[PDB]
Amino acid sequence: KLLPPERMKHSIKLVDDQMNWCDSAIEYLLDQTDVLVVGVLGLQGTGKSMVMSLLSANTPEEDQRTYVFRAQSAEMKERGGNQTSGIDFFITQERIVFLDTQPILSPSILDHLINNYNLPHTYVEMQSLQIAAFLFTVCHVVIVVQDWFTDLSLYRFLQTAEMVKPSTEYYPHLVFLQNKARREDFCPRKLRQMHLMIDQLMAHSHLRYKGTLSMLQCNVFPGLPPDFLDSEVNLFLVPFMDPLFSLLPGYRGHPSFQSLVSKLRSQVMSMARPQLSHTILTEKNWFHYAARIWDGVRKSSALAEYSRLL
Amino acid sequence: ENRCQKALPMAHSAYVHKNQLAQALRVYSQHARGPAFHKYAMQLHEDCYKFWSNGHQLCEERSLTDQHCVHKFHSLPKSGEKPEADRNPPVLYHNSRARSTGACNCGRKQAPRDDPFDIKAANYDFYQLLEEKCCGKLDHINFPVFEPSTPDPAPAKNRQASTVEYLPGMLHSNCPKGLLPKFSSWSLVKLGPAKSYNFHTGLDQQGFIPGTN
Ligand SMILES: Nc1ncnc2c1ncn2[C@@H]1O[C@H](COP(=O)(O)OP(=O)(O)OP(=O)(O)O)[C@@H](O)[C@H]1O
Ligand SMILES: [Mg+2]
Repeated sequence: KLLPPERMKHSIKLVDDQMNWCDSAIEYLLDQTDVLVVGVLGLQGTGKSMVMSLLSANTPEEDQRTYVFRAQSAEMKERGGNQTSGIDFFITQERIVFLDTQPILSPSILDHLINNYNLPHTYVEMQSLQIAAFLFTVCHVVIVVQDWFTDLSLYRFLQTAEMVKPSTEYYPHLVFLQNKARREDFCPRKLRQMHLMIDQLMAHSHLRYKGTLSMLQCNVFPGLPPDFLDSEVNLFLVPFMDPLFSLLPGYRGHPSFQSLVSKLRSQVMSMARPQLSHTILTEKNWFHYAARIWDGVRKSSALAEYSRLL
Repeated sequence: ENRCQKALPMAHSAYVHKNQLAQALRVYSQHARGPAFHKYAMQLHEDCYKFWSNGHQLCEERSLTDQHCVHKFHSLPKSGEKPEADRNPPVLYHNSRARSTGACNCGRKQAPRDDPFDIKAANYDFYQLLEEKCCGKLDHINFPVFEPSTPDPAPAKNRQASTVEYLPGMLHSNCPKGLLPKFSSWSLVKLGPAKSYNFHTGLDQQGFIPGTN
């Protein structure tokens, strides 16, 4: 008489591709408290869907055709199109909510909207800003996935999104995930430059991008002392897919993909869960709060002010 | 800039003054923010003090009996200047509205006494005014006071007594040796010969509780 409610096999659609709410996740929610919400953000081919799938209910040794979050297929890469649309939803058995996100400012959505405001160009930017603000106001942590280092345009977008957010202020933690890392990026000399650039580029961001999720203490660098870094921000690197002398494998210079994925998952799960509103909330209450926030963000006033400026 | 400008009017219509300033600042910060909020915050604040304080800017001065001045912020009259209530700020003496009754140096005569803000008003002027009316014909042992050898003697900055520098306050254990005050806070008066006290009747003076004289 204490069996679990149900087990989710595949992620559902929390928000339709037309920016419409979809109330269909209450069937898998309970009345428990102390819930954790994780969101993702990134460009078109960064790999947010794969990261979310591997961090929620998947393993690297499994296949990409059975992932909880649909990933880009080989036939789709040749056409230069996107796969994830709208916002997804999935909750693991540990009562951890995972939220996916479509690419921001991606040319695929723009091209699809061409054959369908003053011009059909600021619409994509506003949709991206709306999603960023929503994830920044109803999620406990947000992970930013970057295909390459220093895009120089994501920081400005993040600051602008946080400046136009809906609303003793609450600022969720920010995580910088560098996907498809190489050996050259796994050196202390380059690490210092990376941390310095990240810290100097977000000096007045008001977000919690430091003091938590320190990969230096996760045994990634055995002999690297903590004082070697002026300010270790929350940055993590994810590498590319992976008689006796002649059988020695090649030298990669970076830890195994599975090891880093497991470490990242453990660190994400062992994170804090601060309060969102000025009251305690449960799973159902959190769902209702998120729905109300999305409804308010859609018919907001700051967005119109920013729209007349473009 | 637009957000800061829009938020400034809301806070400007919301306003001792520290609580109001803090509330206005918090309201402005929660209303809107941007990349240039420091300028708007400074402008909103400074237009505080300028139009703040001067209005409910109470005099903070305390009497020597620990009572506050009842006046708004006011200036003290200079030596020989009359009180002017219509100036901004007003020129008034401090006043707590408290009154006591005090006896003279010799104890024979009582009068009403206003609550003193100055040490001369407390230890000298009240008693001098009563002395003219009561004990000024009795024998006195005078205490040494500062006698200026110069037309403008300086207050001492913090062995024959100094004739160039005076003690600004009262003589006490922490004072520099050889300084005297401008007036004595003490008085020693002869009421009469020893026979003027009668052991069976006590002292013949007013204000004594029955049987305690
Ligand atoms: N670390 C990685 N190493 C190798 N291949 C990867 C890595 N991450 C992602 N990929 C592959 O590159 C592509 C990235 O697309 P994926 O499905 O992971 O999500 P995405 O780029 O966030 O998608 P969307 O276009 O919806 O934003 C996929 O084909 C995936 O298999
Ligand atoms: Mg995707």
